[PDB]
Amino acid sequence: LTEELIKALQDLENAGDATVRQKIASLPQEVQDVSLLEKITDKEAAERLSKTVDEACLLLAEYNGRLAAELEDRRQLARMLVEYTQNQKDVLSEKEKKLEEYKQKLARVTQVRKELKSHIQSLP
Amino acid sequence: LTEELIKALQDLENAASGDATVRQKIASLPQEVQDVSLLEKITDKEAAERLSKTVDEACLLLAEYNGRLAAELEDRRQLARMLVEYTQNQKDVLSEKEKKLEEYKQKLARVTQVRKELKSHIQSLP
Repeated sequence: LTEELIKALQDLENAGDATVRQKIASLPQEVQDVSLLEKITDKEAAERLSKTVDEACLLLAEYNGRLAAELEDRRQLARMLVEYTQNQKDVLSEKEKKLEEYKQKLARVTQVRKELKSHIQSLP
Repeated sequence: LTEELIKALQDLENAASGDATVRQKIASLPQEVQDVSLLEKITDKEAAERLSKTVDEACLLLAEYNGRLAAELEDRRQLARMLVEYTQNQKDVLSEKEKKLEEYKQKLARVTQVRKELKSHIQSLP
């Protein structure tokens, strides 16, 4: 459970992103603004933009998939954290109860130690 | 933050085996170290001295364990706080990332619109 929660936290940390984002950011506005198509008046220009558009579709699809998967991992971690927190609360209150019991036990043993110091004087 | 939460979880985990073992040692103490009404059964000094040695060991074991356990409760309350804080931070990060994904889905939909329209525009060209 603890081992599982650690693996999840490490994985998420290790899942580059910034590089793919920068690649997408560097796309020119002509790939996403259909009002600019009127500037295309020959097939050479159309073909240049078409290549750029194709790359953009691949980059965004790959990246959107990656991001969506990370959200899923985060929702899963969130569920694991809530469950682990509820279990720790229960363990904590159990241990609080136990510490009181052991303090009482030590006080009884101390009472025996004290009373034995006196009892031993009455013996041969 | 994540690195800190991991260190805390590992540390706390490491204590637990040592804990159960010390608790078993305390459980094996005999009734005579904790029940003063039974002292009446001690009728010579040799028996008294044997019990006195055992009682001293018990006092040391319980005192050391009670100090250990109190420190562990502190560590657990701290971990509990760290978990609540980390959970709240993950909720915030999650909603930020949800927003960003919507923006990139919208961007892809625009690019798809351009692609479609360019395929058609190309047919009108010489």
